[PDB]
Amino acid sequence: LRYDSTAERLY
Amino acid sequence: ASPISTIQPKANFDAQQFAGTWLLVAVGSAARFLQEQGHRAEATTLHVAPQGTAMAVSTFRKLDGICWQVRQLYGDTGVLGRFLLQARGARGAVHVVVAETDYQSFAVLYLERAGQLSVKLYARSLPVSDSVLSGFEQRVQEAHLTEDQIFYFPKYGFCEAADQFHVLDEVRR
Repeated sequence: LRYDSTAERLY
Repeated sequence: ASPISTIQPKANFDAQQFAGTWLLVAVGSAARFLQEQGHRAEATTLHVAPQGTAMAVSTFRKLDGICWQVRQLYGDTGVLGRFLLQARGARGAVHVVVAETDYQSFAVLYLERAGQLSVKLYARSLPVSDSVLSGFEQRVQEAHLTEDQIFYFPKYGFCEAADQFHVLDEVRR
């Protein structure tokens, strides 16, 4: 699991 | 170019006053993901705690109906108010700047990766003042983003905590 804060995306 | 380098950080930024809980209100971004899945946003909460000149930041939000906690470290870049979310493998670094904020009701943060600027509005509690909302949209316009690139997040469904099985640690390299 990863978190891209720029797009508030948890994938 | 680096749009975030032209953004003035909160003068004499005080991490002590910025610490605590912040509720995510909106994001202005040209990110493809938001344009296609923005209407699927989850109530998001941020918890900040000073760690020397850096800031430990936890983000709380649900995923598939379950509360998660993401742990990150906003590193000190040597400039007050500017922080760095270090790159990890093919995952590019994210530059952060705390711009406008009164520490007590709202905060406007800018995030940048690969030269693409994103703007976020946080609030200590709801409702947010009309003044702050209009101010945020003004900053989004100045960031060369349109009204269709502004996404308002849920006002309910926030996560207060997460169990040990739902903690994503993005601090340890």
